[PDB]
Amino acid sequence: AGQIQVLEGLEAVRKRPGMYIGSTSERGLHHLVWEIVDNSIDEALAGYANQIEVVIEKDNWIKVTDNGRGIPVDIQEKMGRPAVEVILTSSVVNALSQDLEVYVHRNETIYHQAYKKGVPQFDLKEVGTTDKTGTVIRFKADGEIFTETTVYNYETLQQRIRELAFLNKGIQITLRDERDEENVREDSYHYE
Ligand SMILES: CCCC(=O)Nc1sccc1C(N)=O
Ligand SMILES: [Cl-]
Ligand SMILES: [Mg+2]
Repeated sequence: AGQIQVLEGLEAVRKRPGMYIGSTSERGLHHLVWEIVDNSIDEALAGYANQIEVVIEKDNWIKVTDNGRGIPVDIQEKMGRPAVEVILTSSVVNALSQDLEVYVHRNETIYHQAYKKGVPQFDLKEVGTTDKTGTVIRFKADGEIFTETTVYNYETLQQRIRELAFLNKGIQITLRDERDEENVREDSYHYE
């Protein structure tokens, strides 16, 4: 029933990414991180998260982790599908990613799903157990969309992360660049 409105949202985002993110250039690539990080910052504003970690991984995957509630997994009556899957299939970031993965820690369970260009590659599954709550999102910007550059710039991430931790007092926000195994760089911000 409601599966059809989700697929027009993806085509739209992907024909006119600019309308959603400003550009398909370097600046838009970095907007993808800001979208995901803002969700984690809302977990902390809600009172649940206090730590957010942003990692630039090998082959320019971005990994964002928070220790908030974990995205819900309960079945939605209208879609018939887990809440996380609904949430992530209307995500601009996901649409503009050749690959995206989620891990949710919730209900003493670790759940996993992956997507390409916004489309679920398999059903939500329980892959492990946990005594923490939170959410991990890893995504790789789509080279068929980001046809100029899919390489992140550390100082641009660093700059904004620091401003965000300064604005949002009490949240520990860490940035790490792991792309060169031989020289890993980390900056961790925590105000008050
Ligand atoms: C109780 C609702 C929690 C939720 O939707 N959280 C979301 S939606 C997308 C990201 C995240 C996150 N990082 O917690
Ligand atoms: Cl749940
Ligand atoms: Mg948003």
